[PDB]
Amino acid sequence: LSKIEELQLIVNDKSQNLRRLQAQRNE
Amino acid sequence: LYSRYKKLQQELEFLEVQEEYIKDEQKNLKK
Amino acid sequence: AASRKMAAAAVLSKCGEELGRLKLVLLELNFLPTTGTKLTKQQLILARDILEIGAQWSILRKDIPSFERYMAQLKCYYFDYKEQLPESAYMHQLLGLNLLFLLSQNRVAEFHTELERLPAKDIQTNVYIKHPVSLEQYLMEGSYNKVFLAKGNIPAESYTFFIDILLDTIRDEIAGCIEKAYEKILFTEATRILFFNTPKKMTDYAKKRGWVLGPNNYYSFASQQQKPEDTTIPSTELAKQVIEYARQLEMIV
Amino acid sequence: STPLLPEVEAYLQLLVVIFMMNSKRYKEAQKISDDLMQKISTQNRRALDLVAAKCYYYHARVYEFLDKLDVVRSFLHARLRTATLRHDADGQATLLNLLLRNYLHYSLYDQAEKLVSKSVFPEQANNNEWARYLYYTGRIKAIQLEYSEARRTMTNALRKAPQHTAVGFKQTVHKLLIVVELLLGEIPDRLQFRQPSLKRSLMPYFLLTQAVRTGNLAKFNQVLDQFGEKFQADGTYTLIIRLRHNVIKTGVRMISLSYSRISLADIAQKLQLDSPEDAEFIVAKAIRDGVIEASINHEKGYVQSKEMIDIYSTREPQLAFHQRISFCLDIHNMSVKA
Amino acid sequence: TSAAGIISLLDEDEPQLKEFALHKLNAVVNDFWAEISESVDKIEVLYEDEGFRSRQFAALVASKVFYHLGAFEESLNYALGAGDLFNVNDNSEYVETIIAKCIDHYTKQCVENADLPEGEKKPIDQRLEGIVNKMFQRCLDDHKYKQAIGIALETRRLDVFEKTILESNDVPGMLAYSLKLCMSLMQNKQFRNKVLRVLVKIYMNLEKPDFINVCQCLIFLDDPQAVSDILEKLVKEDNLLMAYQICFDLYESASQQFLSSVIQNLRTVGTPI
Repeated sequence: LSKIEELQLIVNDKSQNLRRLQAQRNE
Repeated sequence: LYSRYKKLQQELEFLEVQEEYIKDEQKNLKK
Repeated sequence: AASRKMAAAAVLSKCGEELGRLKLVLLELNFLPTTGTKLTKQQLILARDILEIGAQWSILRKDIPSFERYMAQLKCYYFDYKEQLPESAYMHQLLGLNLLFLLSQNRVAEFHTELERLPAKDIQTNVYIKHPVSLEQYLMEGSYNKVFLAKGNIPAESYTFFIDILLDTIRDEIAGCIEKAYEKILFTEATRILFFNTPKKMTDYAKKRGWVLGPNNYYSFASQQQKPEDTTIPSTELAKQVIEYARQLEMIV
Repeated sequence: STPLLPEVEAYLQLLVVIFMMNSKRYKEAQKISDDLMQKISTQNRRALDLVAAKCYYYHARVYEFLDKLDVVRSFLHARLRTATLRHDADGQATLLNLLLRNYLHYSLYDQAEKLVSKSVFPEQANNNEWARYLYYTGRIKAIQLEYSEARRTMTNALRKAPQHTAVGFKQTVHKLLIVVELLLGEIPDRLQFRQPSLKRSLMPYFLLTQAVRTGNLAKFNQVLDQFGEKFQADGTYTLIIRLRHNVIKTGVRMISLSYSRISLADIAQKLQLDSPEDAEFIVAKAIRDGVIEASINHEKGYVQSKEMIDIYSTREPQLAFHQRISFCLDIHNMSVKA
Repeated sequence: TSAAGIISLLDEDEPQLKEFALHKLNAVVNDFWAEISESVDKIEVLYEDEGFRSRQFAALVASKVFYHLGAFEESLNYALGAGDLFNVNDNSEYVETIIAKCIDHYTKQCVENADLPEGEKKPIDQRLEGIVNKMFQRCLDDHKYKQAIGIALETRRLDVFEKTILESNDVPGMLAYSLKLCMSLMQNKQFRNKVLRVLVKIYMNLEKPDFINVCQCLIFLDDPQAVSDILEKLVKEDNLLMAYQICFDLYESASQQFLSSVIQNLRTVGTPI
């Protein structure tokens, strides 16, 4: 059961980095 | 539930491609 | 069944055999791990007696590897982590004998873990516990004289086995001091210091170390620095400075 | 999220109320807690936004005094499993702190070694969110006798947490902090000490610290007899024994003069006060050790030693510069981070 | 309590003693694990030995402790040796985690296996394959098609896939799904084409999957022979409608060369009827 959930966590985490890192680029 | 799994995978790959590019962009801009 | 018959035989060759037969009987009983620090009366009590006898006879046979298995087994009868209520006269003696064994092995930590385990001031106060605790204090200090004693409850039982181990450690520590302190000394002074009676064993140790002797003992030492490498001899620094400067500018190393 | 939060909060309010309004003792409210604890059990992975420590927490504090409610271990052990490790991490980390405490107070610090090993496994939290973790962690290391390590962790604990419940928490940490100075054998200034903790409480630690700074045994014994109680209260007893060694060790160090010969006799007169007549033996240990170093003749009744005027002429400042630059540099990188 | 007394009994040599101790140990694992984790290595020495007959039981216990430590992969390895003390449908978290991870192990191998003859690789674990056979059966009892095809694609084994396809009216819905998936998930040709090829064999057995679907696979694979043969039976049967459906498809989609081979075969046979 656990596999789809674990997969789901990692995407959540990566996006917050990318938003941040992106935000430095526009500036 | 385990049918879901491929669908999620698609999202992940997309991001890693985008992510790296941003680093590169930073370097270029400096110069 | 066996236990009473065992006590009578000991007042020793034959006992050591009987242990193996005793063991068989413990296997039928299902409360070998079960403890609680309460008296469930001939469940826990019966198991307790059987273990104590075997332990006390492990000491008299002088068989140390078996001693540890019995001690580990016996230990949970006494406290769970804490709480005491089914006590023994023997419970003191064994705890003390283990504290001493723990000393000879050279484990300071095992001495402390125990203090965390069994807290209060009843621990320090009783005479039986006191022989190890006094000896532990003396060991730290490097007070060789304080250590040498033959009286107590504990010197009666199995401390005899320990005394040799304890001496060797002190004598190694005294030889290393004497080379640093003294570059020359008289032979006789050295014979007293080692606190061995006969000159001869004290001669044996000296040849073993490999010293030249005479009516005097000879020793020589002296060191050098700021010429053999240091972080302040520059070659080694250059490698060290590369990392410092690299951190500083970004690298990062 | 919006419906979830009132239901839990009602439960939470239910618990506040039962203490000395539906109890009169701290073992009667408990009956009521236990049936309510079911709720936590019921939803597994249907939540992660929760707090679920409180019920078990109220039960649990009471076991720390010296009472028998050791049942609770079993309960915390199950919970660490319910959270996968890969799922519901921040809540698991809080639980681990409460289990670690329970263990610390009573016996075997060894089971903590393992807890630490667990602690560093993939988490979505940080173990520095509640400083209390550091405090427990410090005692462990203290026993093992890394005075430095315990110092770091405790001091980090003091940062970014007291300015409210500074009352109780600063006092516990502060008492251990002082002890660690004594254990390390390097004891700082008397001015500093006053302002930490409650002033009344500060006083027994201060008497002890002063005695150790003088480096005289007899005073150390007299004060210690009075203050059996503190060590007992705290649940760290082992310290009482350990400190004894330290006085003697400071005392030889204290007495460092200068000259290519100091008479042995001279050292022995000062030393007479510390110990009856076990003097030379102690000294020998000390020299051998390398904390100080010397040559002794009992034959000519003199101790000969090395002279130093060559400080700042060898690497000891080199290590210092390197260590000092580093502290400034981390914060300089950090300011930029923002 | 201390785990130590009990743990010691195993270090002693007397096989009855061990077996007695072992029965105590399997129960007490969850409470004690932290203390037990130091001692794991000796427990393993006993498992390795064939001069001790309770080898399967020991494996099961060791593995539980590694789960509690957090090394799943290692726990599995001992677990395959336990063999028959592995059980499915007990409705635990322990069981769920490991069956899941098994699909992953098979995946780990398939890549490697693709570059070598395809089916199975020279190093395989029979024991590992067996857990997977059991998983299928598990899932068949529920009678879910959407789940069924997901696993089959994903574990990258053709043989599973074949078995799964049952019934008639649900199957056009299911095949449409599989087709989009294989394209959209795989940008790996070797595998991706293989599944379409397996699917062709499936198609002929029905009266249709879809007349259009039969044409589309030909256009992807580019096999001029295959079109020819399918077409030719249609002439004989006198299916005008079936025949006309073929020809508008191929004209629009395909290239001049593809078309030429197909007309050559048609023109010899006659006008389609």
